[PDB]
Amino acid sequence: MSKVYVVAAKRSAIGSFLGTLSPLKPGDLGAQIVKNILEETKVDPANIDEVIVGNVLSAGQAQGVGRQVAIRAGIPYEVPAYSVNIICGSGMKSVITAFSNIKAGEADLVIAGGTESMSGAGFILPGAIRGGHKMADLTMKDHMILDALTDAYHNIHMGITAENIAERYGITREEQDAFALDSQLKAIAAVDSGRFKDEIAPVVIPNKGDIIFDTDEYPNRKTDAEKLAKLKPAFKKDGSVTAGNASGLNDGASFLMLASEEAVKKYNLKPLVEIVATGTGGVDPLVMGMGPVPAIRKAFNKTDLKLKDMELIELNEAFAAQSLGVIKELCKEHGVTPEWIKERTNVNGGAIALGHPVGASGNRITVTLIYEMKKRGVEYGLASLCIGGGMGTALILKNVK
Amino acid sequence: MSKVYVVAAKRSAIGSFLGTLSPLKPGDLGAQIVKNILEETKVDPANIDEVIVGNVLSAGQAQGVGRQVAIRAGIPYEVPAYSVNIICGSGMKSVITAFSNIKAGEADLVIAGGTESMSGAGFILPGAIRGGHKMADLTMKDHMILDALTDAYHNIHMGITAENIAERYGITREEQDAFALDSQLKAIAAVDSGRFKDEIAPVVIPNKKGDIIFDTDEYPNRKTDAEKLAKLKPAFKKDGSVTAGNASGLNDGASFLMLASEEAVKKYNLKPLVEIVATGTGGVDPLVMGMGPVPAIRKAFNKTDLKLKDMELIELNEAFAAQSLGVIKELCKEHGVTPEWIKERTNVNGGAIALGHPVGASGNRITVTLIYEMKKRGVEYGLASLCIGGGMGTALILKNVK
Amino acid sequence: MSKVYVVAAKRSAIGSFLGTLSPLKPGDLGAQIVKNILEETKVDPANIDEVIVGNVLSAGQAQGVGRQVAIRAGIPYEVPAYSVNIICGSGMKSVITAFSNIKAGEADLVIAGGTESMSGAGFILPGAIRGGHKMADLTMKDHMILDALTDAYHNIHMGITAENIAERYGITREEQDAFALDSQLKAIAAVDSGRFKDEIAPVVIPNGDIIFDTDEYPNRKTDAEKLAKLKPAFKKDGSVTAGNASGLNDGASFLMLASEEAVKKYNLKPLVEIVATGTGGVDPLVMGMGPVPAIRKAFNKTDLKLKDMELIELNEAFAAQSLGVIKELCKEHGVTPEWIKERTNVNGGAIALGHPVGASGNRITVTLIYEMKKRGVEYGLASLCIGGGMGTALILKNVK
Amino acid sequence: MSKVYVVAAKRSAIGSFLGTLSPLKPGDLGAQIVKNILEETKVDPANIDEVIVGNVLSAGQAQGVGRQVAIRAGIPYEVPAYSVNIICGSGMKSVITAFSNIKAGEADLVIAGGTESMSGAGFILPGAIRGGHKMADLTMKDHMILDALTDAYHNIHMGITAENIAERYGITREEQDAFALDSQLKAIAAVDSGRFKDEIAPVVIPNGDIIFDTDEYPNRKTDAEKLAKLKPAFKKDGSVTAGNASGLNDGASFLMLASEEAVKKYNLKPLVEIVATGTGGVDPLVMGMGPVPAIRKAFNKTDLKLKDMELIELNEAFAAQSLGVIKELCKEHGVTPEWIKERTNVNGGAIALGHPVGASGNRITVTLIYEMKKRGVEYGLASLCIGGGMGTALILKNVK
Repeated sequence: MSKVYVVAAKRSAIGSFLGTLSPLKPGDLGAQIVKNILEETKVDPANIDEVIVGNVLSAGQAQGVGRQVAIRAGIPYEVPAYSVNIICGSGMKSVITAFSNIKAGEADLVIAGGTESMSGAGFILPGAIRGGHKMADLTMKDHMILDALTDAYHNIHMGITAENIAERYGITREEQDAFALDSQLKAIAAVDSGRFKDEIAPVVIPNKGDIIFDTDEYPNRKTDAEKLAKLKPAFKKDGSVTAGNASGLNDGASFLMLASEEAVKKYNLKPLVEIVATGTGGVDPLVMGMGPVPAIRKAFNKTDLKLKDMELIELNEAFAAQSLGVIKELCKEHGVTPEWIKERTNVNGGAIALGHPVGASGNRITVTLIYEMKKRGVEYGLASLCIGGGMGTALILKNVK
Repeated sequence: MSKVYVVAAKRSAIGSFLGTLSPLKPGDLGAQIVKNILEETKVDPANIDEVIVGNVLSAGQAQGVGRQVAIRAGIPYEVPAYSVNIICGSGMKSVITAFSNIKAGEADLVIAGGTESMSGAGFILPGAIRGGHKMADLTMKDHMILDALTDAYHNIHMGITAENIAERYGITREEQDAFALDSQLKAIAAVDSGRFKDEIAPVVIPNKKGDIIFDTDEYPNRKTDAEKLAKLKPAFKKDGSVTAGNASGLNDGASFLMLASEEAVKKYNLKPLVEIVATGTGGVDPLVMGMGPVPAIRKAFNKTDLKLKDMELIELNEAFAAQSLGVIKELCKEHGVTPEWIKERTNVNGGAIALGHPVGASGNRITVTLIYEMKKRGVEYGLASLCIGGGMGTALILKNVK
Repeated sequence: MSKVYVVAAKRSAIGSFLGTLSPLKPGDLGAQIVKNILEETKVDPANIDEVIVGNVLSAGQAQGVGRQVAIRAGIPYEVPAYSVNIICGSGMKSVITAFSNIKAGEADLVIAGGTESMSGAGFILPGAIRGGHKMADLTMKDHMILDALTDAYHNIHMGITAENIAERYGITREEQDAFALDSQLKAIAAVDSGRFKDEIAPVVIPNGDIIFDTDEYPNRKTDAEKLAKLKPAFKKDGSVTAGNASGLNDGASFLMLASEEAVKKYNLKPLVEIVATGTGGVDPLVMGMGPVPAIRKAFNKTDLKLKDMELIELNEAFAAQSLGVIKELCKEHGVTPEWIKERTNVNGGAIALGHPVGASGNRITVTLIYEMKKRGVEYGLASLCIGGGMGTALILKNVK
Repeated sequence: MSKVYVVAAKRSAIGSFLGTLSPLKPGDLGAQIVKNILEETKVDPANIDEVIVGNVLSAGQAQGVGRQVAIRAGIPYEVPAYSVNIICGSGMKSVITAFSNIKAGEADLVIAGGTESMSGAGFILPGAIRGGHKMADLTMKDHMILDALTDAYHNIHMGITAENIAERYGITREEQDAFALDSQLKAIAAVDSGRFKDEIAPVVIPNGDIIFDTDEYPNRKTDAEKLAKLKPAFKKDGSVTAGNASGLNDGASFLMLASEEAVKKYNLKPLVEIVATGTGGVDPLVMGMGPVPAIRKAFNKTDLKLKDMELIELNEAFAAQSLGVIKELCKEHGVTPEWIKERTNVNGGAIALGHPVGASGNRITVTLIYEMKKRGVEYGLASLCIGGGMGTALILKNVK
């Protein structure tokens, strides 16, 4: 069984809701990132075995967002391409599946990622109209809210599951806003210092003049502890989750190229990192934010590594309440202190500041981890995120000098 | 690496467009079939590693149709479940990924299938109105037609890709209606003899009188014949050869396999029905999507010491008579078999023209139909494959576990 | 000032909701009725001064349903035609305006009526989306329910105003259901004895074409027990049901009105003379009471009393509403319930026949006129309540 | 018969499309103008006989825009109120009907105007959906474009009917753009000199509250060469552009009309007298010529000629439309184009000021009345073209 190497890694900068990326369909945005990876590695696209594309909001795009990403990037028709939907983890699950395909000898060279345009998601008139609607109010559902953000069993916003974690673990409003403010500060330092320059592929928004988008635009440079504390609850009366301590609604795409040992040698691709192990876990949908805890457990149990071996960590910031609850549980289970976790986690900022384009985030945070691993020269890094419906995914990565 | 066994296989009967299954959401429909598999095999759901569910039309269902299938089937929260969209091949790609996971040692016991309620698909107001729509008509797109049936590169219906194959490969209208009629006759024969009784899990639809039990494929057309088929008019192209009579229908349905490693079979005392020998995923020009089974079958066989001539039964999805005849013509040339040899063993209980084509589940559906006919006939090798919107195909090579 | 004469009167049969008239747009439906009136009177349409058309649910028809009625009936471009909306009174208010125009010498020959296709009314995405709709659900309003049936000041269905009348005036569920059953019986009797044959113009729905000529809403399979077992239609513990309220319906109705110079110059025998008109207002919360001030206003222009009426048409929007009106009218005008009952809605009413909102005001006038001619009575009164809290009324006098 | 006097006249400033008036519903906008009239005249609202309100885009407003105008202006329930739809003429036709009602002795005091929120008009899913829609795309029609701007017989935009007039009369692109520019200059002149101050009632938009009292549509950054470089807006190779056509606008406008008895009884001073009215019809394909039969029918009721008119308002639906009307009026009435243009639309017209469809026919009458008063002239004429091929006209006499 061949080791699995990451030989390329690029992401878009992340757009704000109705922001710079909002004109781009998800297939078109994703294709620009894959094309960037193709032009840099110079691999003949005909040698790719498959393209696997995380995508949640697929209504209105015509057949297969995933295949659109491949064809519009210049990958030939003979290379199959498709899409996967495990809500928030969709951009990491594509990688996990590519990992399995390479391990099982079913593939040697795979593009795996995710792409999401929450801006472009439309509104749904239910199919029950096909048989008729005699009278009264006709309600069209927001595709983004229902299909990416609404639990299918309790009909609650994901923000309610964040309140559930806050209430169950006693994570206070002030602790959530401290976490959120820190993530903003870390993101702004990373952006302004050029930290993201290597990992970001420029995206051109065709226009009256083409616009070039290359700098994350969601970080809030005009907030502070007092402003955060004065925000109103966003999801439930007298709740603690606000728009300031929750992640945003965003557009974005991100992809890896994964290669077997045979491919690395045959096509002279030099690995950035190795994927040591994967994990996918489930929890109660009502506290879906805790999904990283079984996911991380399953990934480590496939290795001789422990959480203490990780030197960098990316845990996606769906909600401050959710990440703090995850951190709290990770400490008890793995015998690390919260200060040890926090000092190495989301070191360049997280989704509260950078944004959460759902189908792409699981790949986004893996790209960010990879490039910071290389900069620091550390050996192991962990990436993981919670998933709507009560799941998580996780990747353990090892540096390849 | 472990062998990959099919230890369970069940499908719904296929519902007509706006027919018996139309009130059921795709996650509810799929869950009923997975729950049947769970009750028959008596496996503790907590020992399943993952549920992988093909599904194309996911709009308006709330988060993840895959997870809905698993949860509402009684599978614990700790078992992850999700969905895949490779259009028509979605119910077969899910098995192919389960096959990969087991070979890689990432999984031991997987439920993999697909579910699709074409009837319940809605209509899409585009997201550009979020920024405003100052004046003019506003068009809502049919979610079914656009997202399941419309090519994303040429903005043409799947039926137009059928015309392109009918033209390029010389498939006449008469040959298409012959294929279509024979498909009807074989399906009716299979339905009426009880041939599908083993493979179909009954589905309960809640109804005001009392609950409806649906267990009999309702799309086969018992009133058509050669002259009625010849009198139909072109459905997609002026002067074309493709009609509603020689094309598949719009349909609802679900279909699932349980896949097991060798450890799982021993640890859980599961009885393999068949073994999955190899898989194939191929690509072709979107303009001739129908030709997708050809590279996919080639890739599957290139992983084995088997040739197409080793197959005793074949299931090739009937997206369109023109598409299936075009595949047949090319398989014959490449693999050195006659058309007669193929047709005497392909879709022997009828195909999608008669039985229906619930897009995200057909890939799994035709595999369940293959498996049960292999058991009844006692043959060793069966092949299943189908084309895929956007120019792709998938294939499975199966071997009997007698 | 000229007297005002009704020289022609025709209505469509009334269709059920999504029923036989459902394919017809209101402009088209109204045009067939006006063209019937043109064919029978044989008046040159170029001699018509105006066409005035009641119509409530005008969304989605393109410019001016009233002008479509005239143009598609064969009335030349030079004859102006337009629409008026006073909700349920629209088909009578058009006649009342025609009466004004003739009295004032502004016109000599007018076609006035109304037309409504409740079946064809669609659903409304609100105009606020022009500026954008960032997120959350988007509700399209039912055009028919909102714009024909929903009060603009209290956001209640017209059914709630019927409940308000039942409460304030002590009108019981059983009284409502008795009134409703009687209306069904009289309507069925009238239909089946051919009493509406004279007034009804046949309508052709292109399809083979369908000829519609018989009111299809009356419920031939109901009775006191079934009506009593229905559940309230508009509020828990209420008395208004689908069975003692009118329905949702499609239909059109028209009259031709003429001066004295027109009657002479074109030799048209008046059916009746319009003696006086009335338009009244009440609280929108009890809109059904609207006929009470309208009837009072019409009579105060004459030396006539309510006791001089030999036939009455009071539209049956709801049994609660109609019984409430009857109670107040007996009081004000010194007549008994039994006296009103025996001469009011003698051929059935809207509970059985239906309520095509923009046309009913003309519809009940056409039914009154033809029963006046069969009975040879001198005076007939027509009136109906209006959404928003209004009523309209007409006093008619037979022409020997 | 009683004379008919205008005893009050007020209008909103006209809003741009999605501009300052866009948040106001048409009933609310109209009520604010009627309330201004009520507060200025200090008449007891209970003495009004009815309120008649032009309004075209009625969808999604709930029951009766006319009634909403009255109720929300503070007019009591007993005073009936309704709406009329003759497209572009609706705000003048309401007055014409008030004129008939007073003349006929059916009323003594009437509020008549129009109101339109083109910005607030929604989008229409068609009622055919009620019976089901098995598959394929679903189109929602723009309520504004279809029901106010689209011909019901040729399915063409009103801008196409302007092309037909320009082609049939040889009105050149350059002649149109000069008319348009002149209109902008006269409008800007009048706005900035305070000429409209008397006639405009301020409107409060609840967004701190906004006070809107200045016409915002006049284009102060256009000139001859910028107009010459605009693309055709309606047909390939055509002459009509966005710069020589009216705009999409919001606004309301009302008059109070009084009998001789009412003037005496309620101590009201007439501003002007309505001498005569006219309503005409023309071919829908050249609907913009509608003012020609309307004007002709109005003068033919009097001993006056077009030559007696000292001020004229003719609504500028399209420069092509208005030049064709002027060309035809000159031939029929024996006046020169120079004579007409020196006294027509002296404070600008709809190209610059905007065209709130249901209100414009009242708006141009309000603008005429106040300019009549400022100049002290005796006779003025207002007229406008109407979708579907009609016109309306009022002849006014100063009451000094």
